[PDB]
Amino acid sequence: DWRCARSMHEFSAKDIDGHMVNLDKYRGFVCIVTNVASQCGKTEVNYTQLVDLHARYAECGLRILAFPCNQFGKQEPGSNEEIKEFAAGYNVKFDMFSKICVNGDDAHPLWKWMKIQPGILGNAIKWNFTKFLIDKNGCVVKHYGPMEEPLVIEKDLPHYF
Ligand SMILES: *CC(=O)NCc1cccs1
Repeated sequence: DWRCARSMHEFSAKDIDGHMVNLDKYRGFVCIVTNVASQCGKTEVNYTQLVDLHARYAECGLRILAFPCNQFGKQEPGSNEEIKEFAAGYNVKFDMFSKICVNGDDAHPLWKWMKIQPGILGNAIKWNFTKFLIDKNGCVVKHYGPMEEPLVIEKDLPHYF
């Protein structure tokens, strides 16, 4: 199963409108995969800067996959519809997915896989707005914790475009 995967492209997820998406559609694209929340203290900085990154690098093949998750201080308590409306107010044009879990046996297998990409202890997602940078082949090449503002990622992007 997911432990054996070598690429994000092997997985699928429900977009925020409810339709299944084969993530192999991102082959050739450089992706930021992040878990988002609407009522976190860092909601405003992350949404705005992810929208800014997307506005400036999407034409180059930057893509952003945002997975809502209510596991961190219960700061994504709303429905998939309320979340999609919330993101529209920040002018989000990147890809929103249906709410998931990122930690636990019920976690989306994509997230189970990303968390073990190069010890067994301590890989749990720690708060809202963890960011994984995925290369064009679907490999995890960097992890930025919830303290890293998305614009920190900008200087690493050239190495993978
Ligand atoms: C936006 C864009 O595509 N710029 C040219 C590229 C340089 C490296 C990969 S794409």
